[PDB]
Amino acid sequence: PHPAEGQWRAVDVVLDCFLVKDGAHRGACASSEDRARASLVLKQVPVLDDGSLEDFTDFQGGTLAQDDPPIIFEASVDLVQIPQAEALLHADCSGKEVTCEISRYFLQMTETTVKTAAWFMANVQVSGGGPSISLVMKTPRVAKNEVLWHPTLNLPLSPQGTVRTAVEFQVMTQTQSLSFLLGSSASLDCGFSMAPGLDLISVEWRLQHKGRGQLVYSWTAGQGQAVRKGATLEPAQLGMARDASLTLPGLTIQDEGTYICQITTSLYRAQQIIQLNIQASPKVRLSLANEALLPTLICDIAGYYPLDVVVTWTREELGGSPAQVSGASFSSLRQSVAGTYSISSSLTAEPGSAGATYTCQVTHISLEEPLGASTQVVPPERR
Amino acid sequence: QRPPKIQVYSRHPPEDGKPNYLNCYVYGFHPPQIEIDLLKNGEKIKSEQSDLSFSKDWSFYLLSHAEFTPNSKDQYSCRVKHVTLEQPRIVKWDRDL
Amino acid sequence: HSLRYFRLGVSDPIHGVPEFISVGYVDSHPITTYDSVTRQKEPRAPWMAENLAPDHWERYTQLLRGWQQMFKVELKRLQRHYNHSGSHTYQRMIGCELLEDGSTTGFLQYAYDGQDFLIFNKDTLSWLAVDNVAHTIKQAWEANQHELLYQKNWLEEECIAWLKRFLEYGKDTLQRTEPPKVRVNHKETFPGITTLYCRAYGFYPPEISINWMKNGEEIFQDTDYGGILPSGDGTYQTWVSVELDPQNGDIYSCHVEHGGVHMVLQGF
Ligand SMILES: CC(=O)Nc1nc2ncc(C=O)nc2c(=O)[nH]1
Repeated sequence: PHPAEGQWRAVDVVLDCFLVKDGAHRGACASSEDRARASLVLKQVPVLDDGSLEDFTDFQGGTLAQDDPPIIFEASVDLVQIPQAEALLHADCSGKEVTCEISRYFLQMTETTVKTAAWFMANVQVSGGGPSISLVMKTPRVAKNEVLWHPTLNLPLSPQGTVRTAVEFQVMTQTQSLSFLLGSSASLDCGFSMAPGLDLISVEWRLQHKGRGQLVYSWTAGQGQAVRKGATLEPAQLGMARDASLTLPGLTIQDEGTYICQITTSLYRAQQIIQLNIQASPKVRLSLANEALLPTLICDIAGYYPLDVVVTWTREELGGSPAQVSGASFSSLRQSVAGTYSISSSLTAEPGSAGATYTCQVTHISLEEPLGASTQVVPPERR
Repeated sequence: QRPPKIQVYSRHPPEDGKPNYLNCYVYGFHPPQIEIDLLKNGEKIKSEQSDLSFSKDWSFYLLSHAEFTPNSKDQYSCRVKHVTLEQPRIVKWDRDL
Repeated sequence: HSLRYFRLGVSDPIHGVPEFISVGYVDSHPITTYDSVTRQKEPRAPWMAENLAPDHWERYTQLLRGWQQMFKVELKRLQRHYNHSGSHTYQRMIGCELLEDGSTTGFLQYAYDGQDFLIFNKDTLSWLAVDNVAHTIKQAWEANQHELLYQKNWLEEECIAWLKRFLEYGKDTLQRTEPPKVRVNHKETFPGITTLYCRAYGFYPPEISINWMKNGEEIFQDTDYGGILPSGDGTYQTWVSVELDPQNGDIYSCHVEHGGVHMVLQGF
């Protein structure tokens, strides 16, 4: 999205906030649970089409609220939300339920990663793999010799009311999921922002596959460098949210998996995780062998991914009771120069007494509609 | 479920009057509940099945082989059974001729 | 060089599905297998039996038995975290790789019903997650820094040490190599179309490539590539073929390369 320099109005959103039952979880080991205890304050700054309410909009009506619950976090905004300004509007348009979750950076069994201090995190995600953001926030509390003073949001969020919070750093994406074709170009979608008081060191892009997360691209101190493939643009300056996308040349099989966009700042770091699937749509050709008392059906199904497309033959008569063929056979599963897969299949036809129709049907996840081909078989006596 | 992928091949180029060995390679299947049947003209022939090995791709490998006498007049095929499939997979071999 | 350890089982097994399996591999041949039925560790290689005392085989078996029991506990815990009352499969994988340039790496991954669950990144000292539960566990495991040094060493120190030892132990067998044999023929795979098919067999390890030239020039049409197919004789097979037009009166040459051996067929 272009920076919000047009006509817009900020609105106040409240989302149900989950909290892990740490020490009282359904399972054995967890730092997350889908159970609400409070809400978070969210900001949205959508672009207005009508302005029918002058200084407001119901664009985010599905999430908008005026009534604050007994417990709610201020989640003050010291950084740019623009990339997500319509994230909840799009959710409402798609009818996708939106939730959020709060947790802590505090560790008791070991050394606190943020040097024991009242620092917390808050995540917001749209159901169905929609827009996602992870907020990094602080609470202005002070202690000298205390252990649990944060408080640690456990079990209860607070003995009373709610502690103040403010976001100084966040990482966001438009999607938790991507889909491309094998051999086709691609890109990753992500970005981030921060308070003026926080600087940026580097951003890394990694691929999760084959038992290891591996670097594919990095950007450090103004200099971009690929180690496998891809290219980026220079991050924005303070005043606008910074991009963290990655342009990817034609993808191959090895490039399938889950991509992680990692941002490291002068104080803190965070990442989003985006799954990228690759597919290819089968193509089908069919021909009937000439002559023979039992003409052979030959069909090739090529240029698909992943391997082992499902193929079924059908036999239809001039009335009677048409039925599927559970026999036939397949062979010759192989790859092409494109990385795609191909497979062959054949069936011995019975011309019948007055002719018969044969079809080779193909089923694949990449096929919105059934794919296959038909041919007629003509008895020797019907030529 | 991971539907098995199947290929059939000889150990050496078949030739009439020259007894040979028939392999079938089944890979990418899960769970590892596979039984491989090698057949001649639709009839099961003497065969053996080896260990089921792990893959990095969450799947297993399996090799099975059989003894036969090559014959250009005859046809050969393989069927692979899988507990979690409604119907065994049927694959045709071109006799490597 | 590869070293792999696998551990797999099922939460409340159904339909006769194996309850627990654990098998170890090196390079391109198994080295060991564990039988969860009789609860015994067994060799798959003659140089494993040689270079491991009965004392170690028994000790290792007892260790594996412990892991088997604790694994089943994990399986029940997973059901609680997934909130699944039904029967589901779960497995883990770990191993290492030693490179010619002396460098080392390795991997560690978990799956749930065949789906990616978690991967450990030893270089960032963090976990990668996919689904909701994986994210739940990710945060929990990352928070617990006491696994930091363990997980790192688990991938590197334990596996690499074993691999190097295995490479020594089986040095008399793991240096095996054989050149391919080649046979090329024509056949019909589709009416009006002719296929030119190359078979290669009897080579080891499977470091092999097959290509074609058309009238001395690189081919322009698509090419069908096979995989690596065990022969059962300690060697592997492969094949590559190209599609010919019915009017294709051109001359092709077959190039087969493996192990430094390069064969070029001047006709078929
Ligand atoms: C800490 C750890 O789990 N390492 C580890 N050691 C092993 N030692 C022997 C065997 C084979 O018997 N397998 C393993 C294995 O899978 N993992």
